[PDB]
Amino acid sequence: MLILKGTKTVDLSKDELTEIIGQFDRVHIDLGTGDGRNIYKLAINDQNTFYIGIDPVKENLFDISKKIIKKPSKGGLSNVVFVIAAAESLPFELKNIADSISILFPWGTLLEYVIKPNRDILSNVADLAKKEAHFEFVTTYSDSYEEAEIKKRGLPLLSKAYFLSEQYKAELSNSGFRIDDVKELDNEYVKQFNSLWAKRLAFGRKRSFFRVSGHVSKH
Amino acid sequence: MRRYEVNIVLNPNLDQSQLALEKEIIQRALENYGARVEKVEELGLRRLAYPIAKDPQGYFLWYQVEMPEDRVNDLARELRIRDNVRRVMVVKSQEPFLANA
Amino acid sequence: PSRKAKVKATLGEFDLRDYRNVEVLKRFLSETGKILPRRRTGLSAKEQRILAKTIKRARILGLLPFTEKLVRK
Amino acid sequence: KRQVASGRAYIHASYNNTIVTITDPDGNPITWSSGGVIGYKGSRKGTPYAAQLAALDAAKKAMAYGMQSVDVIVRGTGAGREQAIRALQASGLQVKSIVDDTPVPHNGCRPKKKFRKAS
Amino acid sequence: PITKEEKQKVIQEFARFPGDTGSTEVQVALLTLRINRLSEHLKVHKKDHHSHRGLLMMVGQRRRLLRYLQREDPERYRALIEKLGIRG
RNA sequence: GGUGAAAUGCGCAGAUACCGGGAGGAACGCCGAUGGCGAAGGCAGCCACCUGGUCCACCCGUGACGCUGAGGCGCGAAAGCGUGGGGAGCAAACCGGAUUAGAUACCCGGGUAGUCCACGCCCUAAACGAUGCGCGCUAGGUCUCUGGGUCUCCUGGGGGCCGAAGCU
Ligand SMILES: Nc1ncnc2c1ncn2[C@@H]1O[C@H](C[C@@H](N)CC[C@H](N)C(=O)O)[C@@H](O)[C@H]1O
Ligand SMILES: [Mg+2]
Ligand SMILES: [Mg+2]
Ligand SMILES: [Mg+2]
Ligand SMILES: [Mg+2]
Ligand SMILES: [Mg+2]
Ligand SMILES: [Mg+2]
Ligand SMILES: [Mg+2]
Ligand SMILES: [Mg+2]
Ligand SMILES: [Mg+2]
Ligand SMILES: [Mg+2]
Ligand SMILES: [Mg+2]
Ligand SMILES: [Mg+2]
Ligand SMILES: [Mg+2]
Ligand SMILES: [Mg+2]
Ligand SMILES: [Mg+2]
Ligand SMILES: [Mg+2]
Ligand SMILES: [Mg+2]
Repeated sequence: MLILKGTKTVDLSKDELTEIIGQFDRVHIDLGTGDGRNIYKLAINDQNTFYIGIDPVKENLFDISKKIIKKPSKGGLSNVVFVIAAAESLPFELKNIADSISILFPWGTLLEYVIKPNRDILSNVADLAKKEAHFEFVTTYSDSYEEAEIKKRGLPLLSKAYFLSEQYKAELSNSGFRIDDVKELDNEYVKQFNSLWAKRLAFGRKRSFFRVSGHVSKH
Repeated sequence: MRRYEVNIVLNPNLDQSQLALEKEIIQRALENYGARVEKVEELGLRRLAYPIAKDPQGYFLWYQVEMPEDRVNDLARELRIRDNVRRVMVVKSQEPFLANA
Repeated sequence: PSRKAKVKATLGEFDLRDYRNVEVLKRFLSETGKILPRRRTGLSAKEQRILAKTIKRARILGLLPFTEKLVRK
Repeated sequence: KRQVASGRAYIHASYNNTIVTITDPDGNPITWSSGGVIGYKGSRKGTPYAAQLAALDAAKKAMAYGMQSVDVIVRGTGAGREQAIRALQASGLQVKSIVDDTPVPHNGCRPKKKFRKAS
Repeated sequence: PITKEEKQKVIQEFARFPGDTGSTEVQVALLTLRINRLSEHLKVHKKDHHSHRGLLMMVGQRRRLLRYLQREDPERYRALIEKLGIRG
């Protein structure tokens, strides 16, 4: 397992991890974390949860990685770690560990895995979580102008109606996610989200956003 | 050695004795540091421009000495130790720069 | 205008270096402990520069003021 | 209710308000007034008129303790400081002297931004 | 500081002949004297960089006069060094 | 108190204004300049010690010992970093008040790092005269700082202004 220390990458064992998380009541995993800001803001407001951010592209996390290692008085934190990985090869050490997990605005291969969905990969995503952990996914094309993309990776158009369908629900069920809720959100709402892209998308043109949430049932 | 000018302002409320005692320690101190007393003046009491140690007056002592510069700083540390001593200014003697003449 | 009288002219031959002549030094002070400008001290760049040190030395010793209150207003 | 007669009057002008404090021959206040003490609440508090009213209020009230003669001491500059020094002279009290004793550092504390941009 | 005494003592102690005030030997001597005092002052006051430049220069002007000595009289040179005790 | 007006804020556990006493930190009014010093960065309370550079007069001593200087070494505003100390005022971030269509700003009330000291590190800048160093030669005028002189001006070093020839 790879974690980020400043701008340098270092190895982290399961035993070390267990010792770290032993000091916390909860573990939250943000998958495809991007720039790290969800985890940073969330972390500054909840010192009782341990935050893990996973992204395959390490340079993106540098600003926040450098920040968290500063002294506490200058913004340093002791409840955040960044994991370097892709959905297709998640560290075994993170199996069955998370009390809650989010994927916000995925793109490329990760987006394809959430929306088709790819059963094996999402199953592996569910594997990071303990039985009945909470999850939320927030996605938005809304389509048309962004396509291009529909022509490329195929993809959903994708209405709340699509996320409500028996087929998507059943596929999710096969992967271990029980849809509890589906919401359509507007630009104004998304500004709550504190993240690269949530901000960029939000202040940009009108778009439909969808938030799908629920619990991990596979276990 | 270098020629200096010691200034000392002490409490204006000392009695004939108390005063002469402080001067004792001074003269005593001077030798202890090499102060070769070239001369002295004693304007004594004077109405200060502003109060010093709440007291609006002061007693003055002026000594022009000659001594090892390497100790002039100590000489004054010593001179300031006294409680009745409320000012001590040592100055390198200087040719009197005249003016309007 | 500042053409009342140069403090220098209105006075004798003094030792600008003497820091105890409260009598004369006091002459170069404003209606406050402030040191007068050459415009009024009639001294020169060099003379005036020596005065300052003297007037300051005299202040520490307590002979000359640092600042006085203004009357009238 | 002591009967002083001779005393001091401190006029503290400022660009936001004026406040006069009357005192005995050695500093302890007898009575005090300001732009707020009387009507005025915000901006009005500063204005020379207020300064005037406050000056008067200060004297009148001090007339009670039997004040008569006073030495005025002006501190600061501001919205009508002279009016205060006038309302006194007229108030009834014989003003023995007016004196500016506004404090000024010999450069000590960095002032707040609002008062910097200088040197 | 270096008294006139302290000074002339060195000047006469190095002069090539009665009244010699500016022989390379002398100059070098006087500079070696100033240097040492400065090098001294500076063993303490490691912060007084301003004075240190002054030293860089003294040392400079000296090593440059000496350079001139070899070139000319290689004997007086070895002579001056040994005496003053320069190098190290 | 504060503002365009305000509000937050502080105050009857008595604030503000006033007098006296004490503690602590930081800066050093007037003089002060159109001024001075330094290679630059930069440097202004006073005192002593230690110490660098620099000008002038006499022309007394050496006798080309000179100039520049890749690399090196050293110095190098602020912010920033490490350890420890200090912390009055100020104040990124931050917490509030107001203004606004919104105010992540300007204005107002708070406020942490920092700003201070030591030791070490960083090495940047509109680090500017936006003008590399040395030397010689080419009208003057005017003000100025500092030294010498036969001292209503001449002569040497420095700081400004105007301008010959010329340059652009
Ligand atoms: N196959 C993948 N597995 C894991 N993460 C991926 C994969 N593909 C893309 N990502 C990440 O998904 C993120 C999508 C970005 N828009 C950032 C999303 C981030 N969660 C945010 O809300 O700001 C990027 O940081 C990609 O690096
Ligand atoms: Mg009551
Ligand atoms: Mg007090
Ligand atoms: Mg304290
Ligand atoms: Mg220069
Ligand atoms: Mg500068
Ligand atoms: Mg000759
Ligand atoms: Mg010859
Ligand atoms: Mg060179
Ligand atoms: Mg600094
Ligand atoms: Mg520090
Ligand atoms: Mg500290
Ligand atoms: Mg503020
Ligand atoms: Mg340092
Ligand atoms: Mg630096
Ligand atoms: Mg002359
Ligand atoms: Mg010139
Ligand atoms: Mg022409």
